[PDB]
Amino acid sequence: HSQGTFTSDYSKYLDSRRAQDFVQWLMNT
Repeated sequence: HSQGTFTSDYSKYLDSRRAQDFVQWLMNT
């Protein structure tokens, strides 16, 4: 029982938060 394949720079590297904070511009409130 283990996840997080070795492939790619997986492990932490995983990033994907383009929006957040900016959402207050592309669609404020």
